[PDB]
Amino acid sequence: RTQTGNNTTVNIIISTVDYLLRVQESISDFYWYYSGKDVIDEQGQRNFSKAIQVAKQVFNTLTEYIQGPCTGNQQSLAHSRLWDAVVGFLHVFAHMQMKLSQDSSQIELLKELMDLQKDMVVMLLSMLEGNVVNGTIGKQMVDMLVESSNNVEMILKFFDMFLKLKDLTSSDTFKEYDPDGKGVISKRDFHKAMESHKHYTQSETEFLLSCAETDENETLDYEEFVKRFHEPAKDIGFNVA
Amino acid sequence: WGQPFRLRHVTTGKYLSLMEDKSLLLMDKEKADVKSTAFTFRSSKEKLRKEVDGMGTSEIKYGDSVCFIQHIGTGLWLTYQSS
Amino acid sequence: AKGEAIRIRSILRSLIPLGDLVGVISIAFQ
Amino acid sequence: QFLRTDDEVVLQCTATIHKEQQKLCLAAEGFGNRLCFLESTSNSKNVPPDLSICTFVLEQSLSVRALQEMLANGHRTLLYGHAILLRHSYSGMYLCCLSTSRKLAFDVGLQEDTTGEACWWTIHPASKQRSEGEKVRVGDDLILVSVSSERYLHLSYLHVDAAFQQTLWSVAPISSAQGYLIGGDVLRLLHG
Repeated sequence: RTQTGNNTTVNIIISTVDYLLRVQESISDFYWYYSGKDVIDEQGQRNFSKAIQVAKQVFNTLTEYIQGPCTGNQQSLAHSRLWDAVVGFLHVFAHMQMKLSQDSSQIELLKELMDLQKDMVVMLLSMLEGNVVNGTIGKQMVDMLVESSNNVEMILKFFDMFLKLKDLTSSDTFKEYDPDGKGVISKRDFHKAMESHKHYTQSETEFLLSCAETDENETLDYEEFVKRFHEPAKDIGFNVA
Repeated sequence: WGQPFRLRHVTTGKYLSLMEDKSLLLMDKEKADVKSTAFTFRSSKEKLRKEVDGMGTSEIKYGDSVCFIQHIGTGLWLTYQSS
Repeated sequence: AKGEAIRIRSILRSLIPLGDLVGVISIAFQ
Repeated sequence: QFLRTDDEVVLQCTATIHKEQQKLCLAAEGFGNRLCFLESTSNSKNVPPDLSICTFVLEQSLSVRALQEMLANGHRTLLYGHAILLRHSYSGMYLCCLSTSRKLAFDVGLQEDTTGEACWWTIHPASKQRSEGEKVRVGDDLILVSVSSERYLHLSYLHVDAAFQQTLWSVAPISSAQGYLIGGDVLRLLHG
């Protein structure tokens, strides 16, 4: 950061913040190009995960710069333009997890983006540790939650619609209503299941039914739909909580 | 309080220029200068800011204040003459 | 209509505004 | 400090003809007069400028791809590389780029409908130092480029028009509580 024994200093950490800001903006511009066509090619996925790993890596560096609580690192990075980059990532995150989580082929890139989500909140949380009560950094992070409340409401609801899924699945009020219980629950059976569990607005029942499998007649697995899916929404949502 | 003010009448488009050599008159844009027309407002008839940024601090209300015009160039106060 | 193709084509309308036809008739008989 | 959305600013130049600091700003009337015009501010103590018909209000800043998103058919801070609106703060008309001339320099007018690329303007940095992506501080010199006509906000000789030649433009703030005396206002002067 401060580079004393040499002649002229070069605060390298603001530079790596600026590189992250560049990659943020270009991911955001890649979003708008696929903001409407919604069925992403092999080339788009192959390029996009290739960018995802780089963003993962720069956030691991931003952890392990600040992970030791050397407070001057926290202070110097606190007044840089990190918060806007984080806001832009969240604005990617909400709509991206929404439109990605609607196909069978988009499982892999969604895995990768949830992974990046996890290391990103690892970085932000690991930054916020030298608080007192009403610390300055805590006030900053309150303020960036204020300025972009909207999309974070989408990501919390996205966690809800696959956490409460495993809750209402795990009870035998409809998981016992099929006689078999071998991943065979019809689409009308699952519809009269999930509406009569009564935790779901019917728009979001349509969201889940549009999401789920459409598995070849009307059925859908238990193990390979939700227990397939319930692990990452647990893992990242832990850190969010 | 104390910052200067110019006055333009709206339905004409003239400036209330104090030509106390004759009288408090109403002149045009090209003729009006600073000292010819600039006024301030104070709480009273007393005589005892300017460099801020942002929209400033609201000093004066609309309904609940009694302001008094004190001219910069001559120190004069507006008065009446006694349907 | 592909958007910016219209606006480049409008820029092309903006220059040499069909006075080209003077060059069309003037060349053809020299 | 920076130029947040939904406040009130101007556009301004200096005209230099034989040692003139003729500081002209931008004004437009609307109201049976669509073409924009000038207002000098060098002659301030000379002439109090008619400043009510000069100001403007930002409605909306987005990115260029976000402008495409709108063209499929929250006080954020603008950055170099955003597309903006400019309504006339008095008349309510939006500032646009007309498809007429007075060469091929297009005229600058006011209009009503926010549809179409006429109402929209990108921002470009007038700095080798300050560049794309970062903020716009108070008083930064900047260039404005239309979306449709793709012309600079040119100051001609003295016309104001959309042309292929660049022209610097500075931005100064004008304004940004209830029941309280706030300048630039028209009011009654009671007696009793």
